[PDB]
Amino acid sequence: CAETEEKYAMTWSSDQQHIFEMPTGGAAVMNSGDNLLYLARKEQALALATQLRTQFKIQDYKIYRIFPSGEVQYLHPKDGVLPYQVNKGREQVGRVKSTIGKNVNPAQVKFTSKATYDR
Amino acid sequence: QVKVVVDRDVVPTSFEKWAKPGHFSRSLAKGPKTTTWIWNLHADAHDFDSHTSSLEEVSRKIFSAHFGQLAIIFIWLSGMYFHGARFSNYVAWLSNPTGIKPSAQVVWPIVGQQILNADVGGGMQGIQITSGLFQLWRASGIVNELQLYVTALGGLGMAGLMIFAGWFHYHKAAPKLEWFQNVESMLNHHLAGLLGLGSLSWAGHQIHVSLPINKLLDAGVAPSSIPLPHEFILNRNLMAELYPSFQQGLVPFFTLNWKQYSDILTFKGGLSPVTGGLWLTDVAHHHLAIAVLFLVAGHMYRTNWGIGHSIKQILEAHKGPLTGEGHKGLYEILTTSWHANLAINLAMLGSLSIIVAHHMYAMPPYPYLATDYPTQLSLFTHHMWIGGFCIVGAGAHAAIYMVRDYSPTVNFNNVLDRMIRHRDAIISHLNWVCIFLGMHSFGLYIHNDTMRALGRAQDMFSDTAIQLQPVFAQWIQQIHTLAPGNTAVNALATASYAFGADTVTVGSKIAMMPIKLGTADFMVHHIHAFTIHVTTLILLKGVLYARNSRLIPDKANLGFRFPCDGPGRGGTCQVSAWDHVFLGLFWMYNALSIVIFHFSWKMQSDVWGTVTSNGAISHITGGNFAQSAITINGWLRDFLWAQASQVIQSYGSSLSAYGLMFLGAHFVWAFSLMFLFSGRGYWQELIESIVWAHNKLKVAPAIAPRALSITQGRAVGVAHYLLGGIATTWAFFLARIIAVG
Amino acid sequence: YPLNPAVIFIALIGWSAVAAIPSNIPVLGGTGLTQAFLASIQRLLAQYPTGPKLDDPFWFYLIVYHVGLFALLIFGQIGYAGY
Amino acid sequence: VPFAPVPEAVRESGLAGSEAEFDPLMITSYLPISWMRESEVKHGRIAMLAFVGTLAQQAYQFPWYKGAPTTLVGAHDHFVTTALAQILLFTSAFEIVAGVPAAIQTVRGSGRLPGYYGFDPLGLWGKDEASRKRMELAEVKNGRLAMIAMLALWHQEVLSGGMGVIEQLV
Amino acid sequence: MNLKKYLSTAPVVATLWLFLTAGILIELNRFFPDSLFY
Amino acid sequence: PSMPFLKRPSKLDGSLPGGEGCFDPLGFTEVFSLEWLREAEIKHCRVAMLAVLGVIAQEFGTFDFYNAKSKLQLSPDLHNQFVQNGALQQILLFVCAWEFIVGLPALIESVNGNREPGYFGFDPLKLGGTVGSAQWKRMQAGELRNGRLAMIAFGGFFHQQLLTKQGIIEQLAHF
Amino acid sequence: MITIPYTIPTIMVISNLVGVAVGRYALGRSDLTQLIASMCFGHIIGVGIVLGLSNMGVI
Ligand code: CLA
Ligand code: CLA
Ligand code: CLA
Ligand SMILES: CC1=C(C/C=C(\C)CCC[C@H](C)CCC[C@H](C)CCCC(C)C)C(=O)c2ccccc2C1=O
Ligand SMILES: CCCCCCCCCCCCO[C@@H]1O[C@H](CO)[C@@H](O)[C@H](O)[C@H]1O
Repeated sequence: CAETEEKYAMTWSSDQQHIFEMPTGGAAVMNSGDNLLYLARKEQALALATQLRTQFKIQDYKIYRIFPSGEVQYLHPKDGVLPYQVNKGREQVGRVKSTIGKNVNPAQVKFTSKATYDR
Repeated sequence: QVKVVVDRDVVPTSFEKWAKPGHFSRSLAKGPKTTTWIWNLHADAHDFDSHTSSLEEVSRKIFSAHFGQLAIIFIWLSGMYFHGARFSNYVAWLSNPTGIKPSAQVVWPIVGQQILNADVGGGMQGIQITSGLFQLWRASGIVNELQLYVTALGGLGMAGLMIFAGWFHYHKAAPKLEWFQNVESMLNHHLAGLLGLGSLSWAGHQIHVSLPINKLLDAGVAPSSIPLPHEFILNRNLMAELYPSFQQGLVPFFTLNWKQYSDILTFKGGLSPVTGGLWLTDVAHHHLAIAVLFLVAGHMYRTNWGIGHSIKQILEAHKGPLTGEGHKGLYEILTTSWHANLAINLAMLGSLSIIVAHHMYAMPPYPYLATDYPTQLSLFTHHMWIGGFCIVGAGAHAAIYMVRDYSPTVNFNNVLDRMIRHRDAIISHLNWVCIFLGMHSFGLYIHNDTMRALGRAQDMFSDTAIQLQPVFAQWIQQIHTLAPGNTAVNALATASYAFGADTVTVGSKIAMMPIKLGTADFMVHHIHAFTIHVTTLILLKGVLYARNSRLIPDKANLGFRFPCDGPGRGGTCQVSAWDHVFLGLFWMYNALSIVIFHFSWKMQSDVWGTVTSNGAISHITGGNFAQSAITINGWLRDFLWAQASQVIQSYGSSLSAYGLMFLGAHFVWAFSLMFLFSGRGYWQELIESIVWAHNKLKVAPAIAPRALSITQGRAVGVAHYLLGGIATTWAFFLARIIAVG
Repeated sequence: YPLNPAVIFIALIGWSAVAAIPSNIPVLGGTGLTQAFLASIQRLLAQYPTGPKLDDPFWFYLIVYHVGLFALLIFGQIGYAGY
Repeated sequence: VPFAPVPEAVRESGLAGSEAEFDPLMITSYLPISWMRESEVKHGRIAMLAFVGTLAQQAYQFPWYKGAPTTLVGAHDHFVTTALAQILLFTSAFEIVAGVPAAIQTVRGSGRLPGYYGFDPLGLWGKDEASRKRMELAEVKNGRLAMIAMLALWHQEVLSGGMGVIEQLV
Repeated sequence: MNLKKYLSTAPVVATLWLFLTAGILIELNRFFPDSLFY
Repeated sequence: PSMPFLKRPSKLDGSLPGGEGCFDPLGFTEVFSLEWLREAEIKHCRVAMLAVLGVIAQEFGTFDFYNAKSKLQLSPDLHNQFVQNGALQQILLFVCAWEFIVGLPALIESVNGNREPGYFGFDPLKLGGTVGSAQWKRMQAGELRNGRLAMIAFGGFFHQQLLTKQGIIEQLAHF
Repeated sequence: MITIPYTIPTIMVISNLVGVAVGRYALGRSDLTQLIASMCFGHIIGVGIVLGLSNMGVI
């Protein structure tokens, strides 16, 4: 619950009082000026971001991740621009040099705490 | 307002687009690079809200398609009237119905299978009917073969009018959507015009055909001295002998001296003691009551004349406090989304078919219907099974509404989505009721199973042991005994002889016996409430979690027939609103399999059988229900081991085709499990390991041979689990009751 | 939300008095719907363990009186909807 | 206030013939007057030819198969089984291919006087004047007058003893 | 004109061939029934 | 109207050989495209002319050795005499050779619109078989009229059964 | 059905006039459909009163 799990409070603004759909379900009131929105998990929140962004303009939006210690986080975006768009600040992590075709065989990884792809 | 705007020359009628399979879907007109295009061609053959979002073009497509369905139904009934005409022993069956078993289909003589032609009497053989057509023809008054031929040819005539009507209403005169959203007129003509004039005109057929004919056949007249229904209307004199109120004409009707029509119409109830059917005076009077009552019912919808309701001003007026907005939006939901209409009409259609089954076993409405027990069984069972499947169609098309055609702007704070605000509190209490009824409907059977197996039969739930006499059903059945003197004042007998007086026998065959309900019948009703609540759990979980669950919060972005999301969330197989319908079909098989296993074994123990000298009694199993339904070894032994014995020894005889459709249906049932358990991640490179063996011999198929998809690879497991599972009980049941009754 | 928990007994006036004087004789009660009940509860009220399923006017006029009495008190709370 | 009725105004004057526009109940306001005018004329026809059908019901030379069923209901009791079902059939045959495209053509919205322009070896009817509409108006007045005469000749036997019409004055 | 293309598709020619060889089996098992030799 | 009738002025037709006019009071040419129907009209009127000349020629006394007539309908004396004879089979089957083989593709030619759907060629007559405009059309209307009169006339030659039970010549021998 | 003294058509025209008295209220326009609808309703009520009056007691 909220005293031990990371509540996700999504903060965003709009221009007109439209009506969207909650991920909990049903229609929501959608305060026109500015509205925050507590949720339960991140896929609900970015699924709501797809729910509103693919319909119309809801930019200047991001969930402040209420971790139960008390403070917030900020992820989508971080540099202010949309993630599949390309910004010159992001450092790529999570690559190897080639395809799966040069990944190591797991008998070369057996009895070691490695991966089947780090080489 | 009400006006009919019809497009003319909508679609040209060449065979050009038949040469383009998948012309209809721009997602599927690419052509098959894989074999999944073959099955997606058929899975998108009737996704009419997936061809184009334009509801005009959709609505033309469906409304023309209905005429194709009615064309197949008129080909079907014209088939039944012709197989009644040329092939049946119906003319000989009309002489002595209790001796001659009904047969229409006369099997062609190829190797062996000419032995399926059962010598059922009438001088002519063939495989025995269980559909009960001869009872509806004796009720409808069809005398000789001529009306069966002519009514068959009229069946083909109406089939031609429905093919030509559907072609005419898609191609060269097809309407606009403003015709279709004119729904107060649609109810206004279906309540009044369809059902009103249907029941009224059918009262015309029964009064001017069936009442003289089934008075003469009730008097035992051979089918040669019976005059045609023709000859009862040239003169009233042949009917004033039979019913002396026809002599007064319509004059006591227009003076409202309806006491005079006690000859034609009455309120007696019960059964005819001679034919074993309902009194057609009561049935014709009944269709008059539906006549005047539905013609009253049709005129409550304002169309052009400013007199009547609109559905909008009705649904707005119920602005209840605990719902907030009231029913605002449902007239815009049900006139813009077809799938929601299909959910309601399949729910009420299916539950009507179940109601049909329960009203046909206990008030057998056709003459000599309760005499031949297979037609009494299989018209309970068949209408119970389609009456099942249509409720799963409600649970599917409600979800197809919720995934595709849901829009929160029209649907904001009303009665609908305020459920979805607390769908955790809906499905959680269905979860509790399912566990509570499972314990208290099947834990009682494990209890009696153990206590009978542990020897201590003093601790069972029998009448001798700790009893569970159904209090409420016996009390209201006792009210139904006390109806026709006290409350049904102008009645004579009860609503049925499943309720009240001593049994009705026709030809030493028990037509209907008062059913006794003690401490085993109780627990099977809790089976039924249990497995009904589980299908309600899966088919409300399939709708309230259709659009946006809390597991997967974008299902409308994924669709209706999507298989899954992935191994994430620890695995999200089988999570779509379609997959709950996949589950509710298995629970449909469970729930109706124990409905008919309650029916066909309580009424082989408590109702059916023969009667002997001095009115003495004899059931088929011989009262072997309440001492044996309480357990499962009594159920499986004393029902599925013992009643199988006439299906299993059926070789060398005319019942051996059920001995083939029994084992082959065990095969199809067992063959579904291959599709249910495995998945295409096996079969795809099993198949591709065979594609190596075609690439070696240059027999590579140009359409690439994929395996099935996931949703097809489980939909086919349903459609074999049900075909094999249903045809097992089909062959078991008809081979059981044909072998005795 | 239930702002008006005013009166219940107006249904007991409203359902007994409309069902006492119409006898409509040849049914179970030769008297009215309620007179056949109040006479058939005072025979059983003084801690009588009887009243089986064949006790007609106790069970039948139990349910048929409660089903109109429930309906008229519910419609009495509908009698605080026009406010 | 169209010169027949009580002081109540009537909207309809749109090219029907018989310009009196007697509309107390305003069935014009819910049905097209080409349809209703074809019921005016078409019932008027049966009023005419059935009126003299009664005036020739007891008259000179017959088709000569009768002499017993000379009454009215007794004609309808004796002839339906054999001799009159084709009086029904040979006007159903004219009706489903003549009256069906006529009435459905006028309620569909075509431009035609509902008199269904037909055989005419007499009648002036070449000079487009008020004599043609005069024969329309006199035709429908003779139709409704013959029609009121058909409840006359119906109620000149029921509450009169089922006797002849011309001999009722004795 | 394009009906013969529809009568050249997979399921229709599947029925016009399995219907035909089906008739080969049935018409060859009415004329010579109970054929376990040869 | 262009019809010589009540009113439906040239719904689709009028140039076809109905010389007294275009009849069509019921909506068939409205939605059937009329070429199919023209082949049905002409083929029914040909086979009806053969039907009525068949009834007359059978009533004028010709049998090699068969059953005497007393009627030429009502199957187990006449029609189901020859079926159980195994006799009317082939005279149907050659019609199958006419219709399925050389009449069904011709009807296909009477769909694409290059047929003028009479016209199986067939003029074995010198001095009067004008293929052109005047005698061909005024004779095609004559085939059409005598064929239609053969259709109703064969209706009357069938349904004189109830108060007749006899032949047509013996219907003329009684009133 | 008897004449002017009290009979079954005597208790019908009162139902017809209270029916059209409803028709002055239930969207009480003075058109055709006030009579065709409302005389039909009072006709239904009159038929409910005639024979329901016939069964329980004197007609
Ligand atoms: C009183 C008139 C009337 C009648 C009898 C019907 C009857 C029917 N309608 Mg229907 N309908 C009507 C008015 C009427 N409709 C109107 C006014 C609308 C528009 C608001 C619709 C809109 C509508 C839709 C959208 C659909 C139907 C469907 C159906 C069929 C349900 C299947 C069934 O019960 O099979 C029983 C079958 C019969 C009892 C046979 C009935 C045939 C008789 C001759 C009556 C038909 C007369 C025909 C409607 C007149 C057309 C006029 C034209 C010829 C000039 C049934 C035939 C459904 C269907 O299956 O489509 C066809 C469907 O999807 N109707
Ligand atoms: C015979 C096999 C079997 C059994 C027993 C069940 C049982 C159940 N299914 Mg089910 N199911 C089955 C096959 C079976 N299923 C199959 C084949 C499918 C394929 C489609 C499904 C699909 C399905 C769905 C889709 C759902 C269920 C649900 C449920 C539960 C319903 C609630 C209930 O009845 O609780 C009562 C429990 C019983 C009657 C089981 C016996 C318990 C006995 C009486 C008492 C305990 C025994 C003993 C004392 C234990 C202590 C000793 C031990 C610890 C040593 C129930 C546990 C639903 C669910 O999640 O729950 C609501 C649900 O949504 N099932
Ligand atoms: C779920 C169905 C079910 C039921 C109802 C019973 C019932 C019974 N079994 Mg049993 N049994 C079952 C399943 C069931 N069994 C199964 C599935 C098995 C096999 C695993 C067995 C195996 C078994 C054996 C081997 C024996 C029994 C015996 C018994 C009897 C005594 C047990 C006892 O003391 O109860 C204990 C009851 C409780 C502790 C009460 C708890 C439940 C209460 C009533 C809930 C109330 C909540 C309340 C309504 C809340 C609302 C009010 C509140 C808000 C104020 C009793 C009749 C014994 C016997 O001799 O029979 C006579 C015995 O020897 N059973
Ligand atoms: C067996 C199996 C398959 C393989 C099924 C194969 C692909 C289909 C076999 C039947 C098809 C119809 C064969 C195609 C043959 C054509 C009909 C042509 C034959 C010629 C005539 C019969 C017309 C799956 O694709 C699958 C997918 C998901 C879960 C389980 C399973 C699964 O168990
Ligand atoms: C005070 C005089 C009252 C006259 C009563 C006459 C009653 C019947 C009214 C219609 C007359 C014809 O009667 C019909 O006869 C036919 C068959 O001839 C049948 O429909 C019925 O008997 C009557 O409707």
